[PDB]
Amino acid sequence: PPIWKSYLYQLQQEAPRPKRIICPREVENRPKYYGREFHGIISREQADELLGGVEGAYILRESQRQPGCYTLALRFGNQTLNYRLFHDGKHFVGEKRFESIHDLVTDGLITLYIETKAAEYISKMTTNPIYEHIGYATLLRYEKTHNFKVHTFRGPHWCEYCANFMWGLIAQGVRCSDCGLNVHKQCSKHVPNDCQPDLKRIKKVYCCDLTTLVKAHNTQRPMVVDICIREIEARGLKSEGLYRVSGFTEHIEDVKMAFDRDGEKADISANVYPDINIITGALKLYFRDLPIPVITYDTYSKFIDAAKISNADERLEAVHEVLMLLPPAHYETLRYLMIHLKKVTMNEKDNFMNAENLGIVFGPTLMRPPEDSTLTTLHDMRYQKLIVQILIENEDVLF
Ligand SMILES: [Zn+2]
Ligand SMILES: [Zn+2]
Repeated sequence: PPIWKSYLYQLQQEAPRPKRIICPREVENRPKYYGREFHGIISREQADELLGGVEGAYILRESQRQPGCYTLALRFGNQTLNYRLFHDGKHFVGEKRFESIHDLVTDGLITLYIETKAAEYISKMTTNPIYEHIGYATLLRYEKTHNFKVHTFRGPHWCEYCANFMWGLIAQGVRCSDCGLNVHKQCSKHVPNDCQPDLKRIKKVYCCDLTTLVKAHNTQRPMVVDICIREIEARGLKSEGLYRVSGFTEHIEDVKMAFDRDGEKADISANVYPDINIITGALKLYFRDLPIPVITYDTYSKFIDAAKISNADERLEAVHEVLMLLPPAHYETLRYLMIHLKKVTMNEKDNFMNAENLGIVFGPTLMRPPEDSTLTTLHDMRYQKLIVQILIENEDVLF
């Protein structure tokens, strides 16, 4: 399993979206400022009709009794929910939310779908934590309080504590202002003081969503994946057992830790780290540390239902089909690491590594099962290695 659990993330994607601004016959009712989703004053019995079934549809209304009292009513399958609705210079239901409508319903619905399914899980996140050994709070080189602050993450982010997904559209969790940490609102309570405010000058590259890293650094492909390969190709392209042999684990850590600031885009060479299996390791590491797999989860399933054709003519075309359903960042990263990788195949006369060969060492890391249905999951691990091998083989045909 990966340090970064995917249950929540997995959920949010399943979560229902504001299935209806469900506007009125343009009645333009007078008492009302912001909205066209406002059906003025009406009865619960009449409102419900407007929504009806459509889990996710929402509407706004005023109290037939007490004036100036508006309330939001969105459907959540099981039934219909009325929430109230204020405006502190910006729309907002309960929670110290404060948004800009829809964002509300959206996030609200998310908070609903998740909390409903496995709220128990969301509670035990505190138990058996993981913050202890995650990074730089273990490596790198007394008491102090955390000046935590609510923060809206732009890009999937995970709690450096319960190492779980921070769901929500803008809710998110908190990011200490001094040490740069980022965790769940709750978890903030359970996270020990410690904190090293100069450990913020870091800016981790290893471990944040692929697409996000790329977009933020302006580069299509993770600058690590780039540099790494550069070297591996410069040096040991003909070293034996490339990517199969492991390097000093504790030396790979040193590399990663190097990409994370300390050099970031300006890391390091051939000497300093002579056993290239380190680098080959670090690179493997990088793919291992992604919160979302290069092959994604939403694709994992479909990528398997391809390595099952047996008729190599359709396999390839199948693979391509789904290879296309991949998010830009992922795709591009895969593409690249399926050359300055598959060029390794053009060398098994010196490194003993080939498609089928590498397809092993990578399958397991460039792919991951959604989980929570573990049974045939083991009867699939095979195909993973296949897929990879296949991609390395027919490299210049797919991209
Ligand atoms: Zn957490
Ligand atoms: Zn701090």
